[PDB]
Parts: sequence; C-alpha cells; structure tokens
Amino acid sequence: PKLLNKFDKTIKAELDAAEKLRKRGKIEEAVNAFKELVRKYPQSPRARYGKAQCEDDLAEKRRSNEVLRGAIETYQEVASLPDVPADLLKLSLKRRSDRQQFLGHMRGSLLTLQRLVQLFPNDTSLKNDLGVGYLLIGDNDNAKKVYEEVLSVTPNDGFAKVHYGFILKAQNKIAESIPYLKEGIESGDPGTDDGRFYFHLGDAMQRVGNKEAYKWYELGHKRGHFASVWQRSLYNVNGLKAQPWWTPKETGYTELVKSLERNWKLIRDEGLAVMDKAKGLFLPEDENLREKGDWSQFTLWQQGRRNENACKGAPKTCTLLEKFPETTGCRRGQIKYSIMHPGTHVWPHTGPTNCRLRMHLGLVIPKEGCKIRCANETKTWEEGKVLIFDDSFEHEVWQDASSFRLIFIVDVWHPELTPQQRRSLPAI
Amino acid sequence: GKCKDGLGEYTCTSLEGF
Ligand SMILES: O=C(O)CCC(=O)C(=O)O
Ligand SMILES: [Fe+3]
Repeated sequence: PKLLNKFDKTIKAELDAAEKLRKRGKIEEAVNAFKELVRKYPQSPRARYGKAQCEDDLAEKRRSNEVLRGAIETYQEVASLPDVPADLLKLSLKRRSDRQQFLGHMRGSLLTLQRLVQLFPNDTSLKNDLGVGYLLIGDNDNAKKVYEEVLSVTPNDGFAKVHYGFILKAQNKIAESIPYLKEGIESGDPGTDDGRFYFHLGDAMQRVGNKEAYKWYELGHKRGHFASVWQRSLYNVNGLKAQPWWTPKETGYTELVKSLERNWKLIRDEGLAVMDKAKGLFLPEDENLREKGDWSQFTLWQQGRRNENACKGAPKTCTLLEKFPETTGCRRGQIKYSIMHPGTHVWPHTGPTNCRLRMHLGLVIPKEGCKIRCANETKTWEEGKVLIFDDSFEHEVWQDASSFRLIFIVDVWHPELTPQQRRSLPAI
Repeated sequence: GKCKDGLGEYTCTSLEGF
C-alpha cells in the first residue's frame, strides 16, 4: 500500500490531518480540508485522492447520484497527475470503475477497466474484473476472450474458471462447462462462493443426466445461497411462505381467480385469434429452457409495464386485467399466453425470484399428454381452471399430446409482501 | 437479456445508483 510519492511525503502531516477528519466521520469538514490541500498542492496525488474519497463518502451519506458523479471525475483526475504511485493509480481507477457500475454507467466502467489492464498488463486480477465488466453488459463473446487469456497464464485461477464455465453453459456448451464450474467452486478462490455458480453447475449436471447434481444444490443450500434444495431463486425476500403448490384461498387473490375462471373463454378466444391471424406476436422461448420442442409466448405485461401493441391484439383481456394491480403492478412477473406443441420437454428449472406466485389458466388442454411437475408433485391443467404454483421451486413440463396446448400465465406478488416492498423492489 | 422464466443472465436487475 505505497500511496505517497516523493513530494507527498514532505506534506504528510497535512495529509494525515485531513484524513483524520474523514476517519472520524467529519465528512463535510474533510472535503473542505482536502479541497484546500488540492488548491494549495494542485499536483499532489494523495490530496486529490483524499478529495475523491471524501466526495465518495459524502455521496453515500447524502444518497446523491450527482455527488458520486463528482467523485468519479476526481478519481480520474488522480490518474492524470505526474508521479502517481502505482498503488494509488490502481486504487483510484478501480474505485472509479466500481462506482461507475453502481451508477449504471457500464460503458464508462468498461473504458476504465480497459485503461487499468493497459497500464498493468501483468495483473491477472484486473483482467478478471474486465471480464465481469463485459458480462454486465451481456457481452459474453468478449468476456470469453478475457478469461481465455487469464486461463492461459494462470490455469488454476478459480475465479476465471467459474466465469469461463458460466459462459460456456450460457452458450449451451453444457458438458464442457461442468469441469470449469466444479473446479472453480472447489478452488475456494475469492469470488467463487456465489449462488449463480452452484445454480448453473447443478443445472448442467441435471441436463447431462448426472445424479451428482443434487449434491451441489444441497451444498449451495448449506452455504446459504438457496432457501432449500428445491427452491433455488437468487433474488429473494426472506421469510416469505415457501410452498410449491397454492390454493386460490391461500393466496387471498380470490377476486382475480374468479374473474379469470368466469371469463376464461374470452381469454381463450383472443389467444386463438392471435394464433390464427397474428402469430408473429408469439415469440419462441429464448432462455435455453427446452430440451426439445416448440414453445412460444405472447406477452401482455412485463415488469409491471403494459405492452401497448400486444393489448391491441387482446383488448378485452387487457381491459379485464386492468382491474387487478396485484398482477399488473407485479414488477417481478409477467402476464402472457403460452403455447406448447407435442414433443416438447422443458428442463427442470426455477425462476429468478421468490417474490411472485405464478397462476396458470387452462385455455386449450388436450385430454392426455400434458403435465407439470413442481417439486415432488405432478399435476395437469383443466380448461377454465386456475392452477397456482411458486415457480421459484424446481418445476418441469412435458407436452406429449396430439395437438397444441395453450394456457394463460398470470404472475402475482407474493401475498405476504408489504406494500412498501412492492413499490421499492427492483424490477426483474 | 432479461430473467423472465429462468436465471440465465449474469445479473437479472439493473443498477440505477441510489
Ligand atoms: O407450461 C408452460 O407454458 C410454462 C411452464 C413454466 O415453466 C412456467 O410456467 O414457468
Ligand atoms: Fe418456469
């Protein structure tokens, strides 16, 4: 932690006097002190870094995006001074990149990370941070290149292994991803004890038919990442009643359920008219959840936002649902038609959050061949009837009928969420 | 990408500061 250059050593008493104000929680006094030092010693890297750290603390205290933007600029100013110690330069830009990601400036974060790697090309850990940068904007191709270079220099870096494995799995290279995820988690390196990697390791093992999969679910549950071996969502509010199957009465949404069941044929008829006359509005499932088959969805609400063009194709259904904010305001759910054809098998999986319950209304249900398992219980749909399950539990679907199967999916807020939580939880 | 039915993205939420 060598932070002082030749000059900063001669003014260390003034620098320490300012930092002491910051460590003693006197943030506003600290900012003014470091501002004065910056004004008096405009080339001091330690003074400039002190100003940035005080601005950083001030933004936390005030919860101000505008103050944090100021800190992010001051962190950069440190890097442009002459004679900056390498440790100070690294610390300053790293914090800058971190704070850019916090604000959602992912492109800015990436440029900072590319500068850090150009300045310190032998620093493996900075390359790992850059790979994460790419993963956050969904750029799996560039993330993959970065971790390949890291695994070339240091083959047993456990952080690079799990992220490499995560990318392979996301690219549907299931069997290839398993040794990277497994060895990465077993390395115990910092950053590998993460629920995402246990989730995808157990799932890749389930898909290749490896019984060891449930060992990792149980280890993930023992390490605190999963509520149970069955319930493996990662964006959770703790304490919510956890139960695979729900009756209408237990949810308290009886008016919504009665409305769906009383009016189900109207919902069916608008779904069939879209199939027949606007089938381009049904989009294929795009989350790699199928082993095989054809499965498409026509989405009316997503993240609590009404899809206006979609509601032009199902206007009476959209009018009916407007009455029920417990589903239309569910920012962690959707409302959508779901069509599935014969020969379809949906892999076991869970949704991302325990904050919703998922209702299925049967619209066109073949007499045989269609079933849904949630946890250890298999059920089937009925036309005009609502089924309710918590899709944060492992569930699986088969379509082996002789014709198409159409249902209506309505997500509601978990009933035990308070209104404060419903309005403040980030959308998913 | 968004996490609708599954957990396939590296992150499912969006960061918007404070
Ligand atoms: O049966 C369907 O259309 C979808 C099944 C499923 O995985 C879900 O409802 O989350
Ligand atoms: Fe599902």
